[PDB]
Amino acid sequence: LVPELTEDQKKKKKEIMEQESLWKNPDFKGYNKTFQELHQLSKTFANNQFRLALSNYQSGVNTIMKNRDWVEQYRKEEAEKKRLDEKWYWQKVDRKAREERVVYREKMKAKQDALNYFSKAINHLDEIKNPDLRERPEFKRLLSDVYRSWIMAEYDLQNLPQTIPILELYIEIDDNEKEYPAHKYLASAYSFEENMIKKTKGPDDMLFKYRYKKNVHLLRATELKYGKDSPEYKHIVNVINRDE
Amino acid sequence: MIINHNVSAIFAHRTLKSNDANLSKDIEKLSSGMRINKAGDDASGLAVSEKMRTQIAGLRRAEQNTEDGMSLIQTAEGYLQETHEIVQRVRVLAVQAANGIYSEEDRQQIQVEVSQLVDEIDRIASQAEFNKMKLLTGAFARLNPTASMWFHIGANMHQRERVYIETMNTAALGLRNPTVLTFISLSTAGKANSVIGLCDDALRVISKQRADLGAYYNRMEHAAKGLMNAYENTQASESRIRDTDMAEQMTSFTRYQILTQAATSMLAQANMKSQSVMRLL
Repeated sequence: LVPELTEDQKKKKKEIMEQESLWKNPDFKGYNKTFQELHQLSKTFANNQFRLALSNYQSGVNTIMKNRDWVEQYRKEEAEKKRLDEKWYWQKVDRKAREERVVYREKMKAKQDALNYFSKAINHLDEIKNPDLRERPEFKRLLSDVYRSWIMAEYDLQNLPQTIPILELYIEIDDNEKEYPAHKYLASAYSFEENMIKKTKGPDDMLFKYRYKKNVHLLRATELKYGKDSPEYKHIVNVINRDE
Repeated sequence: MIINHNVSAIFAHRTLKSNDANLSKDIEKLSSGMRINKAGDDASGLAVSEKMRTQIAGLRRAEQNTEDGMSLIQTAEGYLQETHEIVQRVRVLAVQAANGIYSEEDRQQIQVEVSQLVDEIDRIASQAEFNKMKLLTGAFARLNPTASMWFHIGANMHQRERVYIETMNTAALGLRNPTVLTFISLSTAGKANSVIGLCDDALRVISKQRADLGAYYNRMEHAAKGLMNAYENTQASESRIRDTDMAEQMTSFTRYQILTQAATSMLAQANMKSQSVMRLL
């Protein structure tokens, strides 16, 4: 995460190492944890947490990629295998349905595993408590990648409401607000929340706030992709005006 | 004859003193019921007897420790009985929910009970206790423990055995994600089908844990019986060394009592002896 010059500072650091040498005790455990917990603001702790989060993120991305490769290979192998008992069309339809079931189950399993890895990475990055080090470009890049991967996996597992806080955190990193897929995901998730409030006869304030959020983010996604004063933008304005 | 001193009287008194001391020692053995009452009687016998007395007091205490240990193990296996019946109930609900004749509302009504049963599993795990000590949370597990449970089942320094109890909540049973904290759902026929396999694994983990505790319990029963056997043998050994035989000791008391009377009579005779020559003046 961070790569770890004044003569006075060098002298201070030398005297600190000299002090630490006198009180060398590998078996020391601080009864009061506050001074030890000050290490969470150090560079070494930040680098270790960054590396742990990176390892978890690579594990999740690898899981997704291996699932895609496995699905491609399974389709190819099933296509290249001889079927000497298959002579009707409905048998081929049934075989295709069975293959689709297998592929779907494998995809969901892999998505669940990758989401576990992404959640572990999120937790690892969460415990970096230095505001200065959280502003580094590398931290922002890794955080955006982890948030994006978690959002897509969670959406694929049909857990739409859980994506909203992560998407809102995402659109505040750098210029991530300018990306239209984030707003498309937000519009879908807010639509799900509004439909849930509608079907459960929940409070009207919740319904109105969810509908307003969905309309705002749908309009923003339409503007970001097709541009202002476009046929798509005019159509979306018409839909929003009719809905509200 | 000599009158200034009486040699016969000195001999009779000297014998009387020895007999009287021996009489006191016989009284002490008869009044207390112990063959050795002072270190001067038999030093090695007193040493071995007191060591066996430490062993005897230890063997009852060690036996009492073993019964208390069996109470803990029995208490733990009582809690797991309720966990097993809840997972069996969830397992039979999953079979019903997997049938295709049901709609979304019926499956949600099944999930309503599922949520309560999962919460009851978690409550059992959290609140199971022996003497204000939690048992099913994982503190005594083999991997990453926060505590160790040792039963001291002997009368000496290092005679202790270890017992492990593993985590028995929903996360440990495979019924809840330990990172996301979401648990099983029967609200869909496809998910209900997957739960049938998950319940089987959970029942397998509970069944293995009950078999472990049953093994610990059976072992402590064998040790408790041996501890009772060892105490009986040690007390027999200590009794033979330390306790006096009343019948044999009463014979010794009567011999010395008669000896004291005979010497007393002779002392009286010796004192009158010198008066014989007084008639010569």
